[PDB]
Amino acid sequence: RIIVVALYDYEAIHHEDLSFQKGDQMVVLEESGEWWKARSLATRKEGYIPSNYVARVDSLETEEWFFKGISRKDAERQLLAPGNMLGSFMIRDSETTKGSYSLSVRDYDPRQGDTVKHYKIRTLDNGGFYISPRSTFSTLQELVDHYKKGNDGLCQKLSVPCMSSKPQKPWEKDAWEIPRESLKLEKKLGAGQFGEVWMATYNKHTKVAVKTMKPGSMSVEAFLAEANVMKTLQHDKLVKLHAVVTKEPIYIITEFMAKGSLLDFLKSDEGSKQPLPKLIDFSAQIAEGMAFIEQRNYIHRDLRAANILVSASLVCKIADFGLARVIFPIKWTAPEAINFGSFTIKSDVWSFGILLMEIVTYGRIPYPGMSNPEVIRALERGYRMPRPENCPEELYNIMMRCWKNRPEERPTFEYIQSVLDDFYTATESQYEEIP
Ligand SMILES: COc1cc(-c2nn(C(C)C)c3ncnc(N)c23)ccc1NC(=O)OC(C)(C)C
Ligand SMILES: [Ca+2]
Ligand SMILES: [Ca+2]
Ligand SMILES: [Cl-]
Repeated sequence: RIIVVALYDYEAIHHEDLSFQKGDQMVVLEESGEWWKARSLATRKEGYIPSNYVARVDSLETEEWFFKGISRKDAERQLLAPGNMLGSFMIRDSETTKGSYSLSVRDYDPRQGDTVKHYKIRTLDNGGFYISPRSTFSTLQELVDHYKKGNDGLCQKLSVPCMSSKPQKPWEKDAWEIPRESLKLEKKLGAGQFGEVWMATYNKHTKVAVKTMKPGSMSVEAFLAEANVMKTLQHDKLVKLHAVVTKEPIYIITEFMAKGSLLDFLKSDEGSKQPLPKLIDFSAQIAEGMAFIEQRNYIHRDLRAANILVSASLVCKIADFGLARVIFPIKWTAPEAINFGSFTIKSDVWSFGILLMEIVTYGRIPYPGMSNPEVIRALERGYRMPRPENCPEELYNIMMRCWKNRPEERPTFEYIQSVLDDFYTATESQYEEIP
């Protein structure tokens, strides 16, 4: 008899899902992925619930100060986000010491500004926890309560648990292929050589984005084969692919990203006010996405600012990945790909380097004043874009390393992500050691 508890409020919008408040306890009848079958102890109704809205009773995830599956860098992004303050803290699973927990706290110093510091919580052998050997606790709550009443060697006294947001509600069960009737395409956002992008609505309840592919040479059968591969590339830094309409003209359904393209965003009022370490954080998120793609042995083929999407909370997401294998931007293209049509993860690295320049120049066109063929002649001479005023010297070396003539001499996304994530932090300073 498994009993779980709700971490957030949820309001049913489908036929057989259940509504509940945060705190409600439910009996698990069937575990089966994103949707579970349960019975609400408050209403006695049987139905479906999102598995990621609940957790077993009195387990760690029930606690407000606990955060599951958060990397050290995710913790720092989450803590430095609005609504938090000094002593804002979180306990989370260790990224480097698997099976163990780490503590992250919001801090300040005038030389650097607001920061996040990290402490490793060492699990005892008796079953206790400590950051400092001088001080040991029986429960993580005991740990928390203590450092909440005084610094006792930390950088800050613990104030309030980090801000959390409700996760995305999962897509309807077994609704991969959908009939056009489910969609109301309410506003066109973009139109191009190959189709349009629309802000839409799925069954009156969910906001989505729809990509309408004009019936090109694109084999229906061959597209959908690749779409089923794309469906398996689920990562927080790639746009969420929800569904598909199977008859020409083919429709593609993704999550809606409120702030549209990174290119348009950088060129807006709010974009123009982003400081440089924010621009660098964007870069790092994108590198994270590409490292995942690299990991899975995949190729993007069209990396640039216009194919990156921005969420309302400024999370960056890679879009249009691999879509070009199925179906201009030579200024983003590596020579081996231009001359010989050779497309690799290495040629993407070249593209990422150009995107970096796009980002740091707030969206400015690459090789300005130059035409495409002018640009081609220049490269084969050894020309490279110069360093703009605001770009730091070490950021520039990364771009330059991205623009090596020989593909093999280009670094990996794994390495790039790692550099960019800790651009302002020395390796020795990642964690804190307290006596
Ligand atoms: C609905 O599908 C998309 C929508 C957008 C998109 N563009 N815009 C603006 C810039 C026109 C958006 N605004 C908000 N949300 C979006 N998903 C988009 C981008 C890309 C796609 N498609 C897409 O990336 O295709 C894959 C996932 C199969 C590789
Ligand atoms: Ca490896
Ligand atoms: Ca250290
Ligand atoms: Cl019961």
